[PDB]
Amino acid sequence: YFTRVHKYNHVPVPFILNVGMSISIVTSFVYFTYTSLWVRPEYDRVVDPSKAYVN
Amino acid sequence: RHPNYGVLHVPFLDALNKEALARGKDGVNMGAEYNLVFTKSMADQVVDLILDDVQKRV
Repeated sequence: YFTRVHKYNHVPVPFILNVGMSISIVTSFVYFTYTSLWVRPEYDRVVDPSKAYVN
Repeated sequence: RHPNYGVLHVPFLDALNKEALARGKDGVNMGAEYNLVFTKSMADQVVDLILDDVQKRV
């Protein structure tokens, strides 16, 4: 017998656990991709051509 | 070619253009060529010879 074929041993995920895991993973990915690639304020530039100095 | 951070740098010739226009002189040409003929050395030599003659026969 091939006892690990698709038709055998399917365990559905409870809806509550499915929702909780989905929310957790989506939140984590969104938060990380945001705070890493979007909230990057050290890349600051100032546009002021009058701050040049030539003797 | 990403512009630098901190304080955005101003090209030196732009700064000189602004400076020269502030003092009333003409701005940077950006297209003027060199004086290949009749160089600074030739001009200085001509000045030298006339200065020598005028000083000699003061």
